[PDB]
Amino acid sequence: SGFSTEERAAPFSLEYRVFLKNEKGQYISPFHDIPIYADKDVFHMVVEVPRWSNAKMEIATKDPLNPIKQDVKKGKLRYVANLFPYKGYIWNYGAIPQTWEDPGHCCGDNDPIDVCEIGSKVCARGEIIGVKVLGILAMIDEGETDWKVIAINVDDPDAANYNDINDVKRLKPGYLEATVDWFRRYKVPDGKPENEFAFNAEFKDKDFAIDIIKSTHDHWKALVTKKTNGKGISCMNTTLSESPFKCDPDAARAIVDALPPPCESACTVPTDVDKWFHHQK
Amino acid sequence: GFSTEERAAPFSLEYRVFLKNEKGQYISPFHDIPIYADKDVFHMVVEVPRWSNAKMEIATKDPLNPIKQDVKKGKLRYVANLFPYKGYIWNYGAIPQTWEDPGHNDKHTGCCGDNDPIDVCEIGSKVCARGEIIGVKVLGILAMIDEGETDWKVIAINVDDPDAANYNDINDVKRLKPGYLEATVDWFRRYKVPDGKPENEFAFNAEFKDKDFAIDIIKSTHDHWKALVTKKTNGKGISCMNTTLSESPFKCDPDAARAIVDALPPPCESACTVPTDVDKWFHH
Repeated sequence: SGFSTEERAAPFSLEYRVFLKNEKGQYISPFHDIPIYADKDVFHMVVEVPRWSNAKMEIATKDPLNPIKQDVKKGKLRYVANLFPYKGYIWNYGAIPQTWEDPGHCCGDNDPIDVCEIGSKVCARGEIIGVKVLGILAMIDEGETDWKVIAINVDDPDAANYNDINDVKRLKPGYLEATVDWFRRYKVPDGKPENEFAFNAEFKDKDFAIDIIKSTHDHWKALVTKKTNGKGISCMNTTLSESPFKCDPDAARAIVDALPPPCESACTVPTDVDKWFHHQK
Repeated sequence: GFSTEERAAPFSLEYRVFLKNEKGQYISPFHDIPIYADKDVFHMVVEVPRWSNAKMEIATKDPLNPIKQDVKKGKLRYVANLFPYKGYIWNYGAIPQTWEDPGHNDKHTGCCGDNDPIDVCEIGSKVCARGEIIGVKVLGILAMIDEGETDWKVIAINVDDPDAANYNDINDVKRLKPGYLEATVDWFRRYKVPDGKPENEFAFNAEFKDKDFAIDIIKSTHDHWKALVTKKTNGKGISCMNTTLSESPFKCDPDAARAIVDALPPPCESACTVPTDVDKWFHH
């Protein structure tokens, strides 16, 4: 185990918020307060969306304590289209904490580095896991570059057999190809055009991914130590001791409890979240 | 319209779903639902909702033919997730009052019958509930060869689906839902490969015959079913007990249906756990 969750309000409502708590029950920012490494050569990944889900959940980069909230497009909650034949998110999508794609130094998502866990277990939202990195894919998302790290849950029974991109090409054939297809097309059902890829849409190996993750971690270091412009990101955190933005545990308590309490009945998700979507090809 | 009486805990070994008509009297989904819902619209009993993994189906040999979970080798059986699909990529079910009479072969295949009602794949957007009764417009048929038997897979669409009007034959599917039929053929070809049995091949070279051919097959199976439910052909255990068919020897009064249902563990409030192995993929 390691971490726990504090949900606030009903899932899929506008005030639904997922906050992360350490072992001691103290609130923490998933974007700042979770050490990038779980053990040597194992990264923490905060899981934003479970595999085969449709809600677009993500770490609120600009809200205090960086809770996981549901993306909003024009006052209406965002869901991801079911791209035929896939059901929504075909991996556990999430972010590696303590990493920042600096929009300066576009070439910048200004979000944590986005991660695709490809193991068999479908993880829960807000669940913190360890992953061994396996590769990276360089997507250009509407004029900004958002890196997609390919990794696997270190506790998956076969995590030993996977150690670089070719093991994915080998033991789960077509997984990378469908990854590329999904990232290329996920914005087309809104009319908006396809997405491009650097390196001619090929997957770069593990060491290249780790170099990029280290780069984003240095960007994050500079960010959370006041050394580079905070550029709109809420940096409030409860653990970083060498940071100006550290705050007392009860500051986090007050920021959470000032929100609607956790709910019991679950909202009914619209029936359009079940429509397919095809392409002619 | 119709209602459901789920009995025992969902996904346990003794879980059974019975169907009730407008008045709460129980009926068999295999005998008592008219094949036609309206003119040229077929009733479909939904056995498994889209993107589910349990293999549920009408118990052809239990009394009143409830929907129960297939059991293969002492363990309740679920369907493996064929990459890139999540389980059933369509509302899978059966057309009632139809029987794939075994021993009787095919002018268009050679082999004999599923010994089930004719199997149906509904392709609308709405993901239907288990035991829910729907109306469908038939649109085509596929002929799978399963172990020396012909397994007919009818392709249809919910007649109440928001765009059900635009669909009237197989080419409308080829046009408005591209890649859907190809993935259908692939899916039926590859399941149970994660359980070792090899792939399945198809008559007509894995092609879909259009609607008139499908309706020929469906009317054929309905005639076989008539023969079954009027004792004209021996069922070999297929339960013909029913509460409405007036031309039937095996019809039984509503308190018989009451007694056969109430003789089961009552409805549940907790839920059994579906394994995380139901979430494992399977590739290539």
